[PDB]
Amino acid sequence: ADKELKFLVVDDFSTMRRIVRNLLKELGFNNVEEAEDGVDALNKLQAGGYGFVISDWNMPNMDGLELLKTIRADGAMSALPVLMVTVEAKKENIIAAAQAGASGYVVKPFTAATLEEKLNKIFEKLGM
Ligand code: BEF
Ligand code: BEF
Ligand code: BEF
Ligand code: BEF
Ligand SMILES: [Mg+2]
Repeated sequence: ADKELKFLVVDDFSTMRRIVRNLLKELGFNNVEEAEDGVDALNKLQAGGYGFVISDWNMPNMDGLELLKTIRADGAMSALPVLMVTVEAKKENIIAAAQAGASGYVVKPFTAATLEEKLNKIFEKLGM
């Protein structure tokens, strides 16, 4: 995929945002911005130009599921890829996220190999 693709990494733990940013850097993606919850993410998305969102689930103010539903419902960004990356591992969470339009799902903790794979699967599926 295009190495200039612009990512938004959303997670309320700065520890986790840094981890994702660094793995993406390792894979060749340097165009990365950050948000600390769903409200903040929606503010940043309106700056335009974003091509991919990686989102946590548990966050204050607006959680990852609500963020996902908001993205899918808005004509400006309804086809934006959204990869969930979260501690929530239960079947019910995986099902709810998929039903709400998630592009993929990763359970923390995860390796760079898992991320590259999860990312690639989405790139192929969407023709990116
Ligand atoms: F995660 Be933020 F920096 F509070
Ligand atoms: F990165 Be966030 F905006 F604190
Ligand atoms: F807080 Be996240 F859902 F891992
Ligand atoms: F459960 Be399906 F999406 F109607
Ligand atoms: Mg969290």
